[PDB]
Amino acid sequence: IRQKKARTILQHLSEAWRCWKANIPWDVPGMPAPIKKIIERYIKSKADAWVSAAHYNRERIKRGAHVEKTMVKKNLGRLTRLWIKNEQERQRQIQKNGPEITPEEATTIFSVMVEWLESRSFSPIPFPPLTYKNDTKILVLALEDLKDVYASKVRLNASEREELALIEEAYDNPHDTLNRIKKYLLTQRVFKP
Amino acid sequence: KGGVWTNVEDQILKAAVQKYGTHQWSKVASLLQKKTARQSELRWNEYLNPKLNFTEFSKEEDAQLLDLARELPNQWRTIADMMARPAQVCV
Amino acid sequence: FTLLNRLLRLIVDPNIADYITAKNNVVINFKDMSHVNKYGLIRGLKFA
Amino acid sequence: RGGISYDQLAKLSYEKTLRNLATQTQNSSKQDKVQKDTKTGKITIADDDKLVNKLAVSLQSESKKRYEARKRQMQNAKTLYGVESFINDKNKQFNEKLSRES
Amino acid sequence: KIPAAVSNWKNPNGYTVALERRVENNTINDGFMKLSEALENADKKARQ
Amino acid sequence: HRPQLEARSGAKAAAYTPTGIEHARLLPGHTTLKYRKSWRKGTAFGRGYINDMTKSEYHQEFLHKHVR
Amino acid sequence: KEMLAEARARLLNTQGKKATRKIRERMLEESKRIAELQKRRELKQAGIN
Amino acid sequence: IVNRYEKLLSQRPEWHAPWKLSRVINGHLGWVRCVAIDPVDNEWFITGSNDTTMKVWDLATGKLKTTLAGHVMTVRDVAVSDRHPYLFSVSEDKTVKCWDLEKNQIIRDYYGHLSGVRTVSIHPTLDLIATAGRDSVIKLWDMRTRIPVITLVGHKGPINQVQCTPVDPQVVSSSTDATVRLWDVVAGKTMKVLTHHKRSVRATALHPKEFSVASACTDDIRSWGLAEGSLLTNFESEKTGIINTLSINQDDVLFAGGDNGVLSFYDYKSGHKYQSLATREMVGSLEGERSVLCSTFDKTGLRLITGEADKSIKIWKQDETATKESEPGLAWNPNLS
RNA sequence: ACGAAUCUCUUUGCCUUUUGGCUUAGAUCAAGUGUAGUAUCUG
RNA sequence: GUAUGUAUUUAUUUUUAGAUACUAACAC
Repeated sequence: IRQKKARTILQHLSEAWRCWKANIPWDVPGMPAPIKKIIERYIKSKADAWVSAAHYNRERIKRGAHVEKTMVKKNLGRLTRLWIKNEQERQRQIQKNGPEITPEEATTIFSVMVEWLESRSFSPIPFPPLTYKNDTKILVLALEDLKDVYASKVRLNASEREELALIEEAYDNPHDTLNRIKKYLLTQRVFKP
Repeated sequence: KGGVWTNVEDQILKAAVQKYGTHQWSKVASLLQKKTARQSELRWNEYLNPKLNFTEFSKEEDAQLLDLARELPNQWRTIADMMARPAQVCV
Repeated sequence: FTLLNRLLRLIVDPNIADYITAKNNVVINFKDMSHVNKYGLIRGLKFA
Repeated sequence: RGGISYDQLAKLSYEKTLRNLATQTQNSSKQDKVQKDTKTGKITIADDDKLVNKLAVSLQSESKKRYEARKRQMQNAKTLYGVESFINDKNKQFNEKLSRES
Repeated sequence: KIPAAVSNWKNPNGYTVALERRVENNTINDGFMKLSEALENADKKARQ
Repeated sequence: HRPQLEARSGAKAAAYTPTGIEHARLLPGHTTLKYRKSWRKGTAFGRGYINDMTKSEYHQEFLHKHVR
Repeated sequence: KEMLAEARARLLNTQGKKATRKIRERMLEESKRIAELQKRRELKQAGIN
Repeated sequence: IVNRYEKLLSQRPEWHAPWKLSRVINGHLGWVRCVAIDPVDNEWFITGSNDTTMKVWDLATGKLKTTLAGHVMTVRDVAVSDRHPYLFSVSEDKTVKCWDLEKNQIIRDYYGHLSGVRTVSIHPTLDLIATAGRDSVIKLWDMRTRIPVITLVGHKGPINQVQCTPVDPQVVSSSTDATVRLWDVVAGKTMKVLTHHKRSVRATALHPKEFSVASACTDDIRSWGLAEGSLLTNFESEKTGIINTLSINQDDVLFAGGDNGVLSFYDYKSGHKYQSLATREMVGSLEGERSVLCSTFDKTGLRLITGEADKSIKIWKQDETATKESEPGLAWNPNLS
């Protein structure tokens, strides 16, 4: 067989590349092993060339000599991909390996901090009981500081439109928004991406 | 204003993911009005996806759970991976 | 984070400490790429 | 179990046509050279007009039969599987290939 | 036999295909369990 | 209506008639060959080639720097 | 029911802007052929060829 | 036909010595596609790469002399000249670049391929070049004036490997249509065709003496007499596929590089395989990356140089102990074909 | 009784209209707005 | 303040109100 399996196998190539950019492992549920050897080979090759082009263009921009308008954008893209790959690598290796610090060093550290915080006779910061004197003020500050990002904008995006909208309601009912806020502080331990 | 999920919209989303794949969400919110990408993708990963585990909890599931929740102070993304479950189900 | 929770326990009530500690474990998304953040600090949080 | 190499298959088809031919001969029994020019090397072979027409009719007939049977598999093929959602015929057919891949 | 190739990214002809054509084992490390334990102990020692 | 499935045989170009345009890079150049012949104590503490691009050391140096 | 009907409409069509255009343009061309043919048949019915 | 099989049991061929691994040289960033050796002094290599460079390694110590950049894409082939101080490199960028070894700078560019050019061979006595690639034609370049003097239409697919010979057929070529053509250039048409290969003929080599060629394919490495164009011999090969390269020592040893990483050495006379090795991949490599892209022998023929897909060059030396104590290889059993 | 042929149906084999490229996922993301030409829904 | 594309054969070859609408180099 040729052409059917031609187009199919080359599609598998492209898909394996995309999955290599995305750091997704790319197993095909079934597929003859030797072909998988080959495609893994070529995609490793293309990967190395791609990375090396990213380094080279970056160190060409650091000197700042005739880089095209787009090459800056594209190079940025390749660098962010690479950086996230380094991150995920570090995290996985921490799972397999286990935490770096060691129990000894950790115990010493915690002891140090405790010794200090007694040396300074420090009181652990309480939780902000309602009827806190400054609650409404600290609200006003925080809400203003979020508001300012929007304020110096000629035109506003919908997500931005939402961000500015949520605060405005916020002004109307501080007491409720405090209830919700502190309720989140207690209940919610799982957050959005 | 932020909406909850009718079975209509939910179904349309499932058929959409079936056609367009996971990664094109902004095309999923094209079909589905009143909703955003982040909302779509968010729900598909959190709830709708069939690969997710919604099931009863064995006597071992609970033991392993309590074990982890004691071992790892609050981190419910990590633990969720350890249990292969959506997080807020685990919490 | 195992350490952070404890060193924040010293300074702050365990509620806020646990909160902050959990807030740093979140799925991070760029386009396709996504990964849980299992280890380091996220410097973009307002209280980072 | 299993596949068949393009040789064995070729042999089998040859045998099949031999049987068919032998049956034409028996039923025909029931109902009842080489010259090369000196000028050019062109060879000429005496032929019976019968059996040549019988040959053409055999080929045409078998082509008709094959075309028809495949056509019926066309018909049933699309009418059998209505389970999953499909936009067009070609989709349904592709997904039946995915059923073959299992 | 080469399987069919079905991608998350592109579906150019508009073929709609089953979710399962679209769509971990290892346990947590030993070292982390020890590290968490020491702190639970250290605080207890600290408390006294 | 996309990709190559083949390449163009030079054989075709071999049968065409020449145009005779004069290019810049075929102007004569290199026209001749060459032939060969107490304070210290009080403190709390203190008293290789992988083949791959991403997991090398230079790379983690690189991204460790340019990403700040 | 409206957005569901519309979803049902978009999910069933993969034609594309160029492809839809070439289908309909081919329809136009075939129509033109049919027209010229039946012209010639009518003029033939009057004897002019 | 048994008579032939008896006549295979009389000969008991040609003892040789085994090979082993002398030296490993890392230092390319990408794969190593091609290798050629200074035909006079044996002082160095020029090695292509998949990173576009070419790195001139010293043969003696393995140190790196210099780097020649200048191609924008991978370099499929490199060939150094005898009579001239020139180095012709050629790549996937559609271009055949000359190199003046004296000043180490590109002298000439030859132009006119439609697409990537995978082979250069330097005609021994004529001051010509022969280039070929996915064009599916062989271009005979006049070295001085950069004029593609002759074009050889022929193979129905890409052309992998090309060689040059002083007498008739002056160009031998091998293509993915699974043929090997023996060309007559003056008339500009095929003198002889050799069709016996079943799939793409991906490698050839000229015997430095006997005036014959060794052709390869997936599983079957044959030989061919030039002149008449007869078959000469076959070589015993079970599946070794894929054979990327061949090289012929002056002692009548025929090397065969595998894509499975196996190094299959043969006697050239017989067809017998006296040794098979397996390379070690590398520290962090993949089991897929173990293969042999190119190879050659020095002018002596007592060393072997193989570029591998693991980004390393390896230098294989012939054992001096050997003899009959325990050399003996697979020991000549001619199975039925 | 089995050998032989035609028609019909089921199972296996063969795949038949059964996803044809690269780049920074190639980039981006909604009430959007007034009026106007023309289609048509009801008493 | 649309590339671009198609066609442009004349001179005679032997036998009752409006709602939902689509769109508009037309008005921020």
